[PDB]
Amino acid sequence: DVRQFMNTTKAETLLISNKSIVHEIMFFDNALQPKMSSDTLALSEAVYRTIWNSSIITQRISARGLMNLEDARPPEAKISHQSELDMGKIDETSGE
Amino acid sequence: DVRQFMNTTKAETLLISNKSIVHEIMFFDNALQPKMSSDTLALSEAVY
Repeated sequence: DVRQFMNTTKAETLLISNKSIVHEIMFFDNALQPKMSSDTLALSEAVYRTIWNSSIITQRISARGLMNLEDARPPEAKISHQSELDMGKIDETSGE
Repeated sequence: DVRQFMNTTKAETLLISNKSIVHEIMFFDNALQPKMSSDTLALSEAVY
């Protein structure tokens, strides 16, 4: 949400805390970057980042990106896992 | 000048003339078309 992505905490504060308070951090994804028009001059200065999640933080991502950057499947788009679209019978006694 | 390119004469008039009058015609070039962003859906109908 490049329009509405904040920068909540600078790292100078993740080293000052009572070790028992959970911060909240806003990660920004851009893996589905369109390849801009073949007119713009390539950039000259990049963007930095400091924090890095040490483990997996994506269990609640059903789908990432509905685009078509080349009018086909974007080579890193993620459709949902077949596990979450199962409709099996129920034991007629206790739902479940 | 896609912004300011007219369409002066339709061909139905280049066949009606006294053979001695010079028309003026505006040709439009676009050979240096940028290849637009790899996001837009390819077009469906061309230009004649």
